[PDB]
Amino acid sequence: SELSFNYPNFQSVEDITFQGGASPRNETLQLTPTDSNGIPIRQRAGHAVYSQPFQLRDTSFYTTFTFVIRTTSNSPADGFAIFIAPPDFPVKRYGGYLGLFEPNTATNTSANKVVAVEFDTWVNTEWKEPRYRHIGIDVNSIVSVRVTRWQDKDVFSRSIATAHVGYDGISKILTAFVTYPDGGNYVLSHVVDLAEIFPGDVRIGFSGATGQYETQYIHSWSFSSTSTN
Ligand SMILES: *[C@H]1O[C@H](CO)[C@H](O)[C@H](O)[C@H]1NC(C)=O
Ligand SMILES: [Ca+2]
Ligand SMILES: [Ca+2]
Repeated sequence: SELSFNYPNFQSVEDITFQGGASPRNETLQLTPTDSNGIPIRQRAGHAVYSQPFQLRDTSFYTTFTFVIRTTSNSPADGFAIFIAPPDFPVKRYGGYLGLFEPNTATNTSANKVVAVEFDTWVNTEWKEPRYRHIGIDVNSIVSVRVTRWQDKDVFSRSIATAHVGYDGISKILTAFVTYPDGGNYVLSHVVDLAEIFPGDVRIGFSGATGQYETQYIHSWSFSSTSTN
């Protein structure tokens, strides 16, 4: 179906739903909570999602957002993701589950219905993932179906980075481009039929988790979807 929205900043959150530890702060979406001294709270997850459901049958979309990873040490955890799931998808487990999965089914593709582009700051040993920080496409599992190295210079840049995520409903391809000002660029694509996974309504949004020593912020976000008939 057709949907568009545009948040150049978040001084309005009229159509954003906050769950778990996410909240609106300083004109941004703050995905995990900080204490009254500004210190990242361990072992929390949060979601900030566009509140209106849409459908993926016969649909393409384009979305872009800007984000900042704020770290307070060289060992930040866990990262965040932009995700699509059903409208009643709740905040799930903190830590390396990124607010998207739970321990007993996190690698079981038959037990999950969620697609995401993840920005993963902590190399987990509890499941298979690369030995470096990485950006990944996830389809119904915390073990990414496509993954690439995310350079530490960019992770720790303090820069406002830009993501572009697009879904071609004809070819059934999900693509992320991530760019850093005077830094790295990243390209990831995967063939996946999102209408087959999600035959009814979905919501799109963000999920962040700690971990430790990290806070994730979304500074702007826009979206457009269009029919492919
Ligand atoms: C355990 O804690 C580290 C931080 O010390 C990371 O958050 C990691 O993701 C955690 N492991 C799991 C399985 O969540
Ligand atoms: Ca990962
Ligand atoms: Ca991880």
